[PDB]
Parts: sequence; C-alpha cells; structure tokens
Amino acid sequence: EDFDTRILEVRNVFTMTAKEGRKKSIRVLVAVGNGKGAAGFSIGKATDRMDAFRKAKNRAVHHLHYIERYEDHTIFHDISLRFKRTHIKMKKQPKGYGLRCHRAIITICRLIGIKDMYAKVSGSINMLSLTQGLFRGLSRQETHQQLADKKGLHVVEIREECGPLPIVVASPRGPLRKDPEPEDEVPDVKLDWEDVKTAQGMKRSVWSNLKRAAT
Amino acid sequence: ETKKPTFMDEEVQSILTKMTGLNLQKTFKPAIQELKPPTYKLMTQAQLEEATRQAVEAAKVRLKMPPVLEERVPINDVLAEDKILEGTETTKYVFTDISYSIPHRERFIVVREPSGTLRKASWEERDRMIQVYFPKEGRKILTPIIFKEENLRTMYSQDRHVDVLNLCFAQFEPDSTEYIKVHHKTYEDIDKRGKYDLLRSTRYFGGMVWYFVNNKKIDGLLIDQIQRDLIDDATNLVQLYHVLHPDGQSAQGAKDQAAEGINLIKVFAKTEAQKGAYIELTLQTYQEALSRHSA
Repeated sequence: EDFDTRILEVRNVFTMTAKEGRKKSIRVLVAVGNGKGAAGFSIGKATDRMDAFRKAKNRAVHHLHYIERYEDHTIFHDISLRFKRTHIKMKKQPKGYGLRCHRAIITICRLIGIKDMYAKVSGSINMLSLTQGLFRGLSRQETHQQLADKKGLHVVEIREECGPLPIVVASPRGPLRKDPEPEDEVPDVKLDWEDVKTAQGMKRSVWSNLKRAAT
Repeated sequence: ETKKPTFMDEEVQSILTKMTGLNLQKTFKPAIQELKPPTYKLMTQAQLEEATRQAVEAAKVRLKMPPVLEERVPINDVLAEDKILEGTETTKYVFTDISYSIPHRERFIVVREPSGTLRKASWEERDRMIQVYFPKEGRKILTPIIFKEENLRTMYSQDRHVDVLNLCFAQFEPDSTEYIKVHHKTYEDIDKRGKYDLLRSTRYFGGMVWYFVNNKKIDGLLIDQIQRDLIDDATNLVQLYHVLHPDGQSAQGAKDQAAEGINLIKVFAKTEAQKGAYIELTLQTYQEALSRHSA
C-alpha cells in the first residue's frame, strides 16, 4: 500500500507471424516507489494493455533499488553518467529548488523521494535507457558517511547561508587520519563545457530558466 | 580626577563581551534567503579545530557592539536671511552637497525657505537627503510603519526583538531620537517579560545591559543569569553596576565587607536591589543545587 506506480512508456509492438501476419502486442514500462528511497521499474508485455500494466507493476516491486538521499530531499553529489547512448547529468541542489528535470525523471524522483535536483538528458532520449541509466547512477552514489570512512577524514559542509560555520556532516567510524589530504594546486578533473559556459554568462538560451509549474 | 567609564572603554567592553556570550549555532543561524548548493571539505581534527577557530573570529566581528551615543542636538543654524526673496517662491529648496569623498556628517545640506532664509537642514532632513543621493541598503527615505507602537508590540509578541533592533539600526542613526526611543522600548519589553536570552550572542546584548545599569534596573537580568547558572556573568553585572555607581549603598557595602564573588550579589540584593527577596531566594536555590553536585 505504501508504493505508488507510474507509467513511463506505453508502446504498441507489432510482430510479424508466420501464419497470422502482423499481430499487435503491448510493451509497458512502469516505475514503482514508496517515496522513501525504495523504487524500481519493470517492463510488461501482454496482448492487452491492462495485463501489461499488471505484469510490470507487480514485477517492479520485486526489483527495488534503495536510493540514498542527502537530507531526504536531494542526491549526495553531482552524478554524470552515460548508459548506452543516453547521457544524464544530475546536480545536487538545495531545498526549494524543485525538480527541474526531464518529465520522466520528475516522475521517478517523486517515487524515490527526491525533491530538489537538476538533470539534463542528452544524446538518445530512449525512455528505457533513461530509466535504467537513471537508476544505475542513483544506486552508485557515495554518501558522506562512506566518504568519511573511505578517507578517514571529517566531511565538513560549508553553507553560504550559515557563513563560515563548519558543519561536520560525517565523521569516520574508524581511526581519524592525522595527515591532511594533499592539496594539489590544480585538480585534473574533467569539466562540462555547458556548466562552464553557464557560469561565465556565455550560455544564451531562450528555453533555459523558463517559468514553469511547481514540480 | 576620577572619570566614570564609557561604553567603549576596554574594561567595560571586556565585561560586556563575556556577558553577551558566543554561540556559533545562533550567531551563524541559517538565513532564509536564495540558496546555493553547499561545498564540502575533507578535514583532519586539526583542520576542523582551525576552521572552528576562524568561525569564532568571524563571530566576534559579527558581535561587535554598536557604540551607545547620546541624542544628537537639533540643528537650528541660519546662514543668511535674504529678505528680498521673501514671497518669491512658494516651496523651499533643499541643497545637498553630493561630493563623493566627504563623510556624511560633514556634508553641507542647506535649505532655502520661502521667507528667504538660508538655513542648515535639520538632522531628519539630513538623513533623508543622504538616503536619497547615497542610498544605503536596508534604509528607507520614508519611515517604515513597523516602528509604530502598535506594530512593535506585534513584533514583541512574536519574540522578534532582535529583528526590531536590526530594522532600527538599518533605518535610524545611532544618535537619532527614533533610534534611542526604539532601543529603549525594546530593552523595556525584554525586562518586563524576562526575555534576556533573545539578545545573548548578539551585538545588542551589551547595549541592553548598559541601559539597565545606567537606569538601575538590573534585578531582572541578575535573576535570569542565576537561574541559568551564569554566576560569573551575574557577578560581573554587580561589579559593572558598582563601577558606574561608585557612591552607592551597594558599592560601599562591598568595600566595607570586602565582598567578592557570590557575596557581591548578596550585598547588592540587600542594599540597592528592588527585588532583594527574590534574588536571595534565587541565589539560595543555586547554592543548594551546587552543593548537591558537590556531594
């Protein structure tokens, strides 16, 4: 009863058969979730659309992922991944930002319980690749407690609304290292030109930052 | 000979700095404003203690007490009376020197009246003109209605005394009559309802203490400090009182009896305190709980 089901794709599939010619079947993609981190998806296939709905939603509840959420509202860090030809770039966001994502991602995020996130989908916009690509990236996100344990250091959160106050979000359960993390003068991290072009005011789009209904 | 201390004396500022307190969670409370995604750092125990130390330094800056100034004297100075201009204009002209590199209290701002008199602008005209041409963020040319008595009582009922003082500081000059009237009405509402904790770890606690000590009404704040196990602050309050009222019944009693520590509160409670009975009781209770902890 705690789980809600959402449809992501309903397709009419046409099979050429030896004796009966072109036959019509239904392929359904559905997502399930309880809004508290437990969510899954499944494909359903039946001649009747309602049967395909019953198969997918009942199967999806047996293939549930657990998705870690920062403060039970957003992701722990920016996630950029490619699944086949579908690219998904997700950004951690503060409270009140809302879900500014592909409509299918919005639907899935409500089932997971994510309230604030930005996402951009590029390349092939294949619903199935996007769905399983999204779940793959959300299930492989490192939490702050995992980061502290891996590096044996404190994870300290700096918020501009709280000024210079250091907010320890995670501390290692094991011993605490005494050697500071090396300060590489310049990180060799790969950057997204879209993110940089926006920060430099060089990104001009009539479609970006448009007023939309609450999501 | 023997001058009584000022608000900005190092001895008084040190006493008021400690009585105020420093709370990093309150001083850096999360602001309700446009938000950005937070950043994260991996820190050792030493890097964390250093980051907390820097936050304490930034907090002591944010808790810097505003100077307590006396009311400014109204400006009534005539520069010239050109009577030939009498009746030639119906509206007065306000002339403001907008030369950039001049302190605002040194800017000549004059008024040509319809009578022909050239006079210096009033303090209220000056601050209004300075806001017109040198607009300061948070200040309004017309006085906000929040400062009416009916609207301040609303803010007091919500325990928003610090917001009242932040609004007054942004709107009025520290020596203005509106600035002093609002601060005093706020200090008095705190004393009547025992809301002294609303101003702790803020830059407004010292000004509040200064007001109570000079007006000989520290009984409420002294009780609040004892009920909170702040006897160090309660003892400093009684010492600051004696320093600013040396020729008083309590100050002499402390000299005659060479009182120190908690004894000062007992001497003060009997001689000068109005609520002398409620202090001894409140102080007695504290000594009991302290003995229970000792035993």
